[PDB]
Amino acid sequence: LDKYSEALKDAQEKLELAEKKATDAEADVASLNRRIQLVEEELDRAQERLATALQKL
Amino acid sequence: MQALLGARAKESLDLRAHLKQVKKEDTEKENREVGDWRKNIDALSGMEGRKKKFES
Repeated sequence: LDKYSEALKDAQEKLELAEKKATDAEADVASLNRRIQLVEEELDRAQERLATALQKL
Repeated sequence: MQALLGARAKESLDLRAHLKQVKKEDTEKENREVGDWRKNIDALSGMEGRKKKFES
């Protein structure tokens, strides 16, 4: 029991840490997707503004 | 004959380009000093575990 309880506190702690890693990694998948979309949007806008600048050119 | 028309055109272009140069001088003098910031996002990436604060 102590071995299963301990193996569990460790599987569970490793899990909280892996889940945290996933949570934080996911927080970053999301922060990266926000930056990617902000930058892709600025890029598409740079390209819209470029197409416009080129049209205005 | 054409001295008066020449002088009139000269004064017109002189005043116009004068205003123009009053603009472009300090335009070019300060044209890089007007930059901006990067605005990067942390994305919660630089943490390898749970935060030390109460929020986590």
